Amino acid sequence: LNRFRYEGAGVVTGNNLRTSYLDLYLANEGTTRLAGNIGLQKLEAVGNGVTQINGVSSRNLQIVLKGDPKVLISGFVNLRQLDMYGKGTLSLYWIKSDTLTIRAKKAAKIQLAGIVNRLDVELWDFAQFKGKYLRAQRSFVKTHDKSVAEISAVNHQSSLATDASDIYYYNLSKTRADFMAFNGSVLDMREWGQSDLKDFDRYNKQFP
Amino acid sequence: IIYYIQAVIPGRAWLIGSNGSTLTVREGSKIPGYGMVKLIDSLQGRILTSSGQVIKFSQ
Amino acid sequence: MYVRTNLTILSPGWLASMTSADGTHAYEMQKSPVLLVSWHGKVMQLKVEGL
Amino acid sequence: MYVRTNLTILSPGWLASMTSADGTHAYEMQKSPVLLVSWHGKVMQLKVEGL
Amino acid sequence: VPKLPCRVDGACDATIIKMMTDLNKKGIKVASVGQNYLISIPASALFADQSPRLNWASYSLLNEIAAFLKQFRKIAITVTSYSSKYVSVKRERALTLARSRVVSEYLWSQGVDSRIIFTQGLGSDKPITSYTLGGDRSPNARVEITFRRAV
Amino acid sequence: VPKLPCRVDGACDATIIKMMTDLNKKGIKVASVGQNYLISIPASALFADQSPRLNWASYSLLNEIAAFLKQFRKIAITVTSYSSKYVSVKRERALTLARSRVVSEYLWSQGVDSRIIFTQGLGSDKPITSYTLGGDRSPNARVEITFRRAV
Amino acid sequence: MKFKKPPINNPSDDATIKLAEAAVSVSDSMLEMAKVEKVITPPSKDNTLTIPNAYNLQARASVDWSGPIEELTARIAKAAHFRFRVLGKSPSVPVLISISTKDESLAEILRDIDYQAGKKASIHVYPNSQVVELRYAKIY
Amino acid sequence: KFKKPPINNPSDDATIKLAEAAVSVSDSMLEMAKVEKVITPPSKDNTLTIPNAYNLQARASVDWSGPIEELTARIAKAAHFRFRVLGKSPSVPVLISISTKDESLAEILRDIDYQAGKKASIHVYPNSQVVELRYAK
Amino acid sequence: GKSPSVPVLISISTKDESLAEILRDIDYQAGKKASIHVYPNSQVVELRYAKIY
Amino acid sequence: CFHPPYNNFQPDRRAVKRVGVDTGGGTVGLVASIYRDSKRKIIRDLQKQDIQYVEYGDTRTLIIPTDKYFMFSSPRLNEICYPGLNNVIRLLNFYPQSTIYVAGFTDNVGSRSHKRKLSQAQAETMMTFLWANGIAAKRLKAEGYGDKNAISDNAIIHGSAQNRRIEIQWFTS
Amino acid sequence: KIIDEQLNKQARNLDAIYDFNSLVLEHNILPPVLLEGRNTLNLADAQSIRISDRTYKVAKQAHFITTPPTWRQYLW
Repeated sequence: LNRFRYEGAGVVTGNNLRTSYLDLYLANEGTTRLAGNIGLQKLEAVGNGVTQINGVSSRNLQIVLKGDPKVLISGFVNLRQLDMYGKGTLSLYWIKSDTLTIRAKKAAKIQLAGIVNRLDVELWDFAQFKGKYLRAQRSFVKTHDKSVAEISAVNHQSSLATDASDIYYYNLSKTRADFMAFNGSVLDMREWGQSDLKDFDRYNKQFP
Repeated sequence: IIYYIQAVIPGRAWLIGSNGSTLTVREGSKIPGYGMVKLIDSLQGRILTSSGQVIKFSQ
Repeated sequence: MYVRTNLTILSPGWLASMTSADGTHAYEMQKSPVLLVSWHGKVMQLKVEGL
Repeated sequence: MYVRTNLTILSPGWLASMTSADGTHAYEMQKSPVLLVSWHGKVMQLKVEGL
Repeated sequence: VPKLPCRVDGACDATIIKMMTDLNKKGIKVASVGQNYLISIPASALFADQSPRLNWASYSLLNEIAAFLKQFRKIAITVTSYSSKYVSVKRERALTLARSRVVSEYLWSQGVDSRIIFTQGLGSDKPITSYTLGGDRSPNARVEITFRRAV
Repeated sequence: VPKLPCRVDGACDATIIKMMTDLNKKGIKVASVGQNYLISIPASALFADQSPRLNWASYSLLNEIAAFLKQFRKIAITVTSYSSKYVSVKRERALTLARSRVVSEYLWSQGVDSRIIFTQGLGSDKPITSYTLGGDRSPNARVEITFRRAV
Repeated sequence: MKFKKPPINNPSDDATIKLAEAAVSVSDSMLEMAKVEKVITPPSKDNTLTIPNAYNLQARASVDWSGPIEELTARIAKAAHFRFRVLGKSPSVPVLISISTKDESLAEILRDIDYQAGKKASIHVYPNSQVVELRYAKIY
Repeated sequence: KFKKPPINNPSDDATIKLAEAAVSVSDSMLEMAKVEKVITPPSKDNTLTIPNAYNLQARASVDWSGPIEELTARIAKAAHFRFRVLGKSPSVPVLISISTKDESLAEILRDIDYQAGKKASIHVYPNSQVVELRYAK
Repeated sequence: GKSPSVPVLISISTKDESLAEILRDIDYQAGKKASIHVYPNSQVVELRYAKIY
Repeated sequence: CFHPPYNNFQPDRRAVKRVGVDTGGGTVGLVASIYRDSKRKIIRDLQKQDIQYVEYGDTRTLIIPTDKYFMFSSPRLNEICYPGLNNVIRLLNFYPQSTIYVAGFTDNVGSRSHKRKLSQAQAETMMTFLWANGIAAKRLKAEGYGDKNAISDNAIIHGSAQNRRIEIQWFTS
Repeated sequence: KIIDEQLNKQARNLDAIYDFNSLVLEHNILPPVLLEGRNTLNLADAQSIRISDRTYKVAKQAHFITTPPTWRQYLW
């Protein structure tokens, strides 16, 4: 119950599996629905697949993809690192981890939500990353040309944009630090109508 | 006994009590000390229950 | 000293004050060479001789 | 002689003394041209003119 | 009269007219009607492309117009910014608000005398030209400073 | 005012500068930050091999040290002795304490206008260099003299 | 080889030095009395229920005013495009407010104005009707 | 190319200390005022509401000082409303003074009740088209 | 205790002994107006004034 | 060709401009370049600026005056000191393995919590600025202390100007 | 002349620190003046020593004003 590999137009739908760790390899339309309380660490998808996993009870994970799969995962894990150099799309429910390191190169659309102490984001081009519904104490953001980033840091925020890129801070953290090199843009993008929205202080004030 | 939000998805919310007890809550359920959850607003950090209480983040 | 203006007087501490319908102010105060006035959110000094 | 300082005085013997909330001292004594104080365990003399 | 200044502090109306002429030949809209005054500057000489980064060479022109505004006597100034339509409404509103905030803060750092500086931005709410084919090069992207002359 | 002193007795900041430059050319480290100054001397210029004893040539160096040390109104002088890891903890602690005691007694014998001398030795508990190949030739085996300038 | 230390300022003034050396003790005394009044005072509420924020109140300003109240809040309301309202009788002695701030929003500018009013004056707002309502307090 | 620093910069240590001291004492005074000020809850703050009758939206200019009685009565006549008073007028009449150029009768009556305070109250009935003055004994 | 308005004055001029003997000489010259205690496991050095008047 | 606002965080070119204006002798230009970008020349330039450099043991520290290099009571860094900041990055390029500690201190006057907050903000701003010049975040740690260890007396004016400062330490291995 | 120029050079911060206006009591009353004292010792003569720990003394009684004062009439 530790090995799972499927290639070549495979549709697997199942639930109610208890395990400690199993390794998954998927390719060529693995229509994979897994609705058990499944703990795992290593998943690989070659490309052109859709996968729904409902229920994850594990405490370590390290996934890296190459083609374009589409995954929706319910549960929580300590995600360690993530790299993408293709056509990556990703959505995740909950993460209560410690440190995150995200690298995106070619084309990326990532929606994550959870609680992280400290994270680093590197976006090169055509990367839309959301930190909506995701809170951090230490935020480090490096954005290059044509990148889109959402950051919801709580305590300390640090960001640099090179050119032609958009950064939106959805919450005022206790410490703010932003820089723009050529045409990078850092903006608040808030409703301006919240009945109990806090204002700036002496320490939080920065002037772009 | 009091509760505070951790992270709000559209449809479900994460709660932590005063004792450290965790909770994942749907749009409609039952919570002791607050009653029945009536609306999950994910645009702002507010959720309203049947008893008339709104959960914010601690500071 | 008797004085008429439409400003606010600050320095000496006056004894009696009157105000018109139109906000014109009159003060009875002591003799003094100079006056302090809040004009429009600005602080100003006034010089009076002939005491 | 009325003196205000925060040091400590040794020689003549003051008639009265007062200490602030921060510890500044004030001493009441007789007339003398000289004084003898202590700085940090080190003795020092002190000169008073214009008696 | 030895103790009373005959004029206001270090002023020259010939210099006022001369600097107005230089700004008008430079390409800055100067408006004087009644006793109220308006100054309009295109944003393409001010910022980067859709971004609140300030060009270093523009600090000289900002210093010069700050000297001109110091040369008058006033009470309150409204400064606003307008732009094109790029992604949203809120993005444009926040961009104009931030740009107005930055230029107002630098102006207050400069030695202009005032009691009130009012900051707001709208983005692409109030158009000024039917022709809108340009981007940041389009002249409807602008900054405006309005005031009424004191006394 | 001619009856009053003009400066401190025997004080010349040019002479202080000159002897400080000479000492840093000699290689004894002089550090200045705020009002607390540090003087670092390698033990090889003063003591013999694992020795609580000095050569005769060290007295001229300590004499010029005292000549510089007259030039400050201070209160407390702290002297720490650090050594190389040789036999135990006991031998290093005792040797460092003996070296600090000897230099403290000669320093008090010289007429430095001080109030208190605090001496201690630590052996090799806190070095300042990971490169620990040498014996008494090691740079971290040294004597450090710290004080705070007082007004 | 020539030795330096970092802070190299302009030549100072003894008068400024003496004013500073008074000011530090004044600030210390004010600080300790503030903390003991804070600990002896049980606070109840904040002014958010009295005056919330609203949209179009997010426009900001920086001010340095040292006079009466009425002209200042009139300029505030005309920026706000809100209708003015005044309640109570004007006092003989003017209520004098001096605020020297730096780039704050309209809502909290008005909020700390109402805090520095004291017992004499009070501010209410109504965003549903866009009404700013000042009220003198009926004393004596 | 060029840019000046702010002109009144604290370029001296004494000036620096003065500015930060001013910041500290102003912040402490703000704290003292914030813990000092007593406010009222907006749930049960006693003030006149807006009865929003259609005849109550007229505008006028009125300057008047003196007793509330005939002022309220002639205001009610201008509003075509019946008027009544329950309570006793004491030995000292309750005296106010209104000097306004353009505001409506609703907020006029609201300010009237505000200056009345504890002594008397104004109630509006738009069902039975009446306005009444209630004294307090 | 509290320091009396008359100060306590101590003259010490010694040479090169341990801090224990230093403090013992200190309390001996203090005498009947002040005293010294040391709690070593608590690492506390303490003086106490005389409870008189 | 250069931009004073940090050159858009780009690794600066100076030697090509030097050899161009010296060829407009190339050998004299390059020996002048190696004389002008040498480490002792860099420290001499930092000495011409108001920055203190201390090298003792294997540790090296830099001392920055906040009043000289900042707007008053602000996390906003002053921009006029950009030759000093570019020289700071040029010197910091020489230690690509050592971890960096950065800390900040102020004077005594004010709320203790407030001055600790201001020091924390100042330290985080400085460490963010050097993080923007291509240094990995694993080598960093920031700290805003209060006034718990002062190199100068606070009650004296010039010492009070001295003690409020930014310290930067680094190890070697 | 020099010290008057230097005094008025920083006029706004003086009003910032000497906020009499916040200190004015609620009925347009200047609050009174109190003086503290600690560790009082008096030697009147021989056979006589009188000590106290702390003391307080009123200097100026509270009274009305029309305007709160400023630093100018104390300092200019």
